[PDB]
Amino acid sequence: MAELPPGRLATTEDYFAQQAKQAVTPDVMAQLAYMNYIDFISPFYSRGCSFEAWELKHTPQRVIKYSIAFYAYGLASVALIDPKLRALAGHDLDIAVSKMKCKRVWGDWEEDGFGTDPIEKENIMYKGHLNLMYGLYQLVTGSRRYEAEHAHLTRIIHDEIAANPFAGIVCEPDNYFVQCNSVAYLSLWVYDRLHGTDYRAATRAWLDFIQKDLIDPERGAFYLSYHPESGAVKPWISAYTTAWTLAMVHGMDPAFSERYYPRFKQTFVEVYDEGRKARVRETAGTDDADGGVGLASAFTLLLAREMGDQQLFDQLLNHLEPPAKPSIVSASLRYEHPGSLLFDELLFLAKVHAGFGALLRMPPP
Amino acid sequence: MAELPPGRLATTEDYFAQQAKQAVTPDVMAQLAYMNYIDFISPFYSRGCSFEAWELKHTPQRVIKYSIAFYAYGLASVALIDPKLRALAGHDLDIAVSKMKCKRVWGDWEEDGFGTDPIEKENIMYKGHLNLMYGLYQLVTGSRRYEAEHAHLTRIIHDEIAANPFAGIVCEPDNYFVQCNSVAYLSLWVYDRLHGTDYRAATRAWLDFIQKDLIDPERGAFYLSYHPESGAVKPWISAYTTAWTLAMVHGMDPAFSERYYPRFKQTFVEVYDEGRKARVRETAGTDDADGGVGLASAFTLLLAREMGDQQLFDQLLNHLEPPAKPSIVSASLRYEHPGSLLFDELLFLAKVHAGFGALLRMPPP
Repeated sequence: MAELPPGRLATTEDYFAQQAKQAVTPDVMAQLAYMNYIDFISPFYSRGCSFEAWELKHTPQRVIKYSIAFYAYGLASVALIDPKLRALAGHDLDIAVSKMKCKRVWGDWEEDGFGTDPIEKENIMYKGHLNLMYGLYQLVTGSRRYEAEHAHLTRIIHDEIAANPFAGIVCEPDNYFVQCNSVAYLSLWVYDRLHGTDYRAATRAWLDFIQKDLIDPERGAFYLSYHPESGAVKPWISAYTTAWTLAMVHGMDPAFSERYYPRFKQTFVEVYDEGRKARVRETAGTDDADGGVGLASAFTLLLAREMGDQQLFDQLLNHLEPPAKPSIVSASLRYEHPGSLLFDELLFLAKVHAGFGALLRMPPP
Repeated sequence: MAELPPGRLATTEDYFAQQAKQAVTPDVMAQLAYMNYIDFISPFYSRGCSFEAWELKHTPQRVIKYSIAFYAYGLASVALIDPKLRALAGHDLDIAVSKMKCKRVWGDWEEDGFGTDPIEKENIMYKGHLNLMYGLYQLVTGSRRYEAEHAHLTRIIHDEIAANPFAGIVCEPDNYFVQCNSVAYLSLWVYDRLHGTDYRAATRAWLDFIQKDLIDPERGAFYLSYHPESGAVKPWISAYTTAWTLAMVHGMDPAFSERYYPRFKQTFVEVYDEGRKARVRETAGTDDADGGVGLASAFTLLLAREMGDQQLFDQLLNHLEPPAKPSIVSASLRYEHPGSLLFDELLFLAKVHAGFGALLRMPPP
């Protein structure tokens, strides 16, 4: 828990103790400096539709929305950890929401031929994250700056769920992903917390729906996707899909995730290096770790954090961080060899994450 | 009350008894036929951005928004009068909202140089009517088709009121009109009825405000406009401004309108033709009726209806209707000599109007 493992910046015990100490660790602070410090090129420099930070990291366009959202989710926990950083966190979330609305972020929807308006129908990965971000911004800050937009988007989501014959909303037309839906549903919980409404009531029918052909309940794993026109499910189970989904669902129905979590571990998690490390296979019938989009281990790090699983957290971060060669130069964090897309975002988020339930319960400013 | 006056289609008693009888008068039915009957050219033929009906009547572009809105207000009362026409009224209100959103309607905002977006700030005449319409549509139908938009617009209005140093919102930049505000405030009352919220709380400060430099208490009349940047109030009192404002306010604070109504009548209303007729002077210091925009008598007809003043309603309609030479041809109403802009719209509305308070209390479908 408390010896510093090789190549690590801080102990697992230290990450887990941040909220009790009311202080982020020095490496988290260095990450926040990376996020905020340098003129023009830091990701949270300004509200403008500029993306230099992402150009410098070679972020693919389609990934930008995810990078901003994951930063935002980590920032909401920063606000909870240290009151003296709450205003900074709020500021950064204001930027995140601003940037999220820039066409460089959502414009794939139009370029791919699916519509000129990214909100009106479908496209739940985008608009689900946006809706969750509106809510987290407001929980952190108390500001109604985006409330009119939040009330609108929450209602578009609710209406589209009510109009669909399946529980939830697609991304591209005819592509249903459980992980993208999980973010949309959690957004309804956040709106409800802020407004006293009951949009979250739709969650029960959703949790029932995803436990049919979308899940292998013995392995504790979701299938890749569902396709409402045919009723097909793509017949491979996905670790990153599962880890993300269980993490968010644990803030809505903790028992659901508690049920599947040990099975999920047995299905996908490989402990290695004499128990010191772990890495995650993306699908069944392979020994290879981190196949597919390459995010199984990083999303499992987030899940371990959400579930309070310090041992697995430690093992995963020992696999992920040391080979990426962190350094802190002028009190700012950089990685020489990030091992995946969304690397600094997901390691940030996992180091700070207070639990989705705790974010829902965030006290007022 | 019950003898039919020369040139009239129905008695004042008949208009006032429609709700008790659960039936519109035959001439009101004929007006609804003008509104709905003929392919392509009737105003309520379809939801499209087509405006042939208004082209045929030579409606000026700037007036379209008012024509649609006044139709909508009348349709809400039709819904209340006759349950068997409630679905038709709901249908027409759906069309009215759809048309109201067409750039032909709101595009003067952009052409005049004020902005490309007619909702985001200012422009309360447009967006106040739109918001009231969204609410009336939902009271009539129970449909949430526009709720996401209604939730957004209501919050833009509320936010703009909170941010302003005067109570309310401008139309064009630096032009404040009490009548346009009255519609926006009533829209909040309707949103509250539907949602259980308290946006209407802002109404008290507004009623306090307008009873300062904007009202002449000796005459029970509002001044034409207020101009926040200079603090100027245009120094002429306006009958049509007053009549419209007192009518809408009577649904929010009936005592306020009751306080001013006898003064307003003494200031502007000329009874003539041995007590049979009445006509309304637009401003002080003149004997001429219906100067300015030419709508004093027609908005006073609405006010008389709202206040339950059968005698004045009868007098005004005796002045307005007979010279316009109504006829009903193939069960549809037409006027050979409409005496003003918005003529059929306002005579429709006054004939059916059940009271703004009664509309707020409309029972569910």
